[PDB]
Amino acid sequence: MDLKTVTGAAVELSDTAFGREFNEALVHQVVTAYLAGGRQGTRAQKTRAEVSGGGIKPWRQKGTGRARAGSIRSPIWRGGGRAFAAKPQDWSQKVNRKMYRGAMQCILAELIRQERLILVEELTISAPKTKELIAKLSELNAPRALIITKEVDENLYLAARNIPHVNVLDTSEVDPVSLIAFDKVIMSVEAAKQFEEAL
Amino acid sequence: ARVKRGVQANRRHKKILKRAKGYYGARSRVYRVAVQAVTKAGQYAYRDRRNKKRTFRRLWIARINAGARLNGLSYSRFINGMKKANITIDRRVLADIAMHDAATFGALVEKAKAEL
Amino acid sequence: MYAVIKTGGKQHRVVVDELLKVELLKAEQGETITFNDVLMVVDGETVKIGQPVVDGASVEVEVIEHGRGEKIRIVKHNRRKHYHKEQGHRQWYTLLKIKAINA
Amino acid sequence: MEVTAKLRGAAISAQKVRLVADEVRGKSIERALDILTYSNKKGAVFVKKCLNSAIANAEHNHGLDIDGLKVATIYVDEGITLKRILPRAKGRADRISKRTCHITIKVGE
Amino acid sequence: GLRLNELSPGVGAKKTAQRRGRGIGSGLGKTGGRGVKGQKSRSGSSIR
RNA sequence: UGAAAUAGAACCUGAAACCGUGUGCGUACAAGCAGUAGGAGCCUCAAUUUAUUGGGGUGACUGCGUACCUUUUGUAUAAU
Repeated sequence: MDLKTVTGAAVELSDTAFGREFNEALVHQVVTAYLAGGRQGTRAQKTRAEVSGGGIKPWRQKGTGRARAGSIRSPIWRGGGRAFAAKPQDWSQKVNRKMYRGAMQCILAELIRQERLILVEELTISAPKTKELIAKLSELNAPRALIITKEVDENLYLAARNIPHVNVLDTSEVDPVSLIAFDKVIMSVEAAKQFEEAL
Repeated sequence: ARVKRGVQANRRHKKILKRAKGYYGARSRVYRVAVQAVTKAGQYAYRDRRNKKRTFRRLWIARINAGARLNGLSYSRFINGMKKANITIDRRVLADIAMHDAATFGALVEKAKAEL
Repeated sequence: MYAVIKTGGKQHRVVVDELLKVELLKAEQGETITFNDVLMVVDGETVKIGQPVVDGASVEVEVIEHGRGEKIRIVKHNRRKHYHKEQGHRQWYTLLKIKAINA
Repeated sequence: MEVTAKLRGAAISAQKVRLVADEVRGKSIERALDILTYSNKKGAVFVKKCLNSAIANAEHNHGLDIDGLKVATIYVDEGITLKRILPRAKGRADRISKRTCHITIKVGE
Repeated sequence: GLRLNELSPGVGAKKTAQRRGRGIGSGLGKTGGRGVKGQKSRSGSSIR
């Protein structure tokens, strides 16, 4: 509802997007589906057909006193194919549109509840300097945080591009994992309004 | 995510062989023979855990039978005498009295002998 | 100078300051338990046999500690029947110290 | 102390040298050498060679009186095996193991 | 959410899959619930 | 020489099968899935005022006891 930015100005955010509830089962599924979408799933193994050679019967079925065999590339043999060899596969799941929206509402609401959201009027850097933003985070009491602004600056990107546990994102490229991984979130008032409308 | 089972198999097989120490020949050396020796030992132990209670009562009764017959009657008449005198002493304690304190067992037989 | 007492479904021949372990009892460490239903008291030569209890005579013991016994492995196997079950067991016990045998 | 000599790689089976080793084990420096020099076994030339090297090691490296020495420990181990093929009748082949042995001798007061 | 550690599926949501032929204690050892020798116990069996 | 040389070139680590050497105990009048439940003796460590317990090794003697898997109505099976 009514939050206070760093300077002290009064900003009011909708409860439907910033004070909803914590649905852990809902948040877990959306977060874990995002992590499964990070996989590229590129691998394979050879089956019986795929391994080199092994087309002829190694010996006759009866008489030799050995276990019957049909190929030297059997999955029982050393160097043989893999029974159930792996192939490339897709790991991306479907999260329902309302499920993704609801999870982001739950995460942002929970971020406020544990005093991890920081509202600022604006966060701009005069020069593309890492030291300038490192100093601005210190006075903001967030040495490692996730900065969310509208129209991420072309020199604010360079300032944060070297700081270890610090990332600057557009509001339209914020993911559920980023809101949870980082210790704090510095959202501008303008960017908080975007989440108010988009959630 | 290939899983190599060598480490877990080694300590799994070692656990069975450690339990087979003192066995003769292959029963304490090779896992294939030791695993079914350890299982068979556990089966004997489970059955011998019932038979122990069964075997010590035979020992107590025989010791009591010797003690009662030394001075007076037999075991069959001794147990009847103790039952009629409302004496609850177990056969374990009786066999210990008979084998370790003959004066008390002599006095104990008399109480059973006067009751029949 | 010995008595026969009942504890935990079993019977025990006890003497003074003897460490005797019995089945688990609901008593604290150092608590004193008195057994006033002794089955037989033999003080040197005099024999007092209870029918089924010796009147007046009693034994006071103190609960030294409570603990588990040695671990028993319980193995069940049915040959040619695809059946095998194992479990462990540790029996609970109390350590008693016989203080005195009141006549 | 104990002065050790090793004869890793003796081209002979260990079973054939364990018989020779069992008669010099514990004997004095002198009795053991007479046993080895009048043995008919091939393993005795290998044991005597390793025993003599152990004596020189005690006399040279350790500065020890060889007159009071004794064969304190001796054991024959199995070495690396050379694997050969032996043709048999009807076109069958077996594996031949050409076993080698390691001879370790320790002399001491 | 709090953290990537304390994110739990909300008990009842997930169930462990069944693996056939992994020993006596698992309840599916040596046959996978297939029974004994028969057409429906074979590798390519179907109900048709 | 090297930190390391049972890191010495068959060289990192060095498991098991398998084969030796040493020590302790048992074993040459006794019949069998070789264990198990008892159990004397001996040997060895730690306490303890000094053989009294506790831990470890061995196992004389007694009772009971015909491997496992598979397949079967049914297997110690001389069925796989």
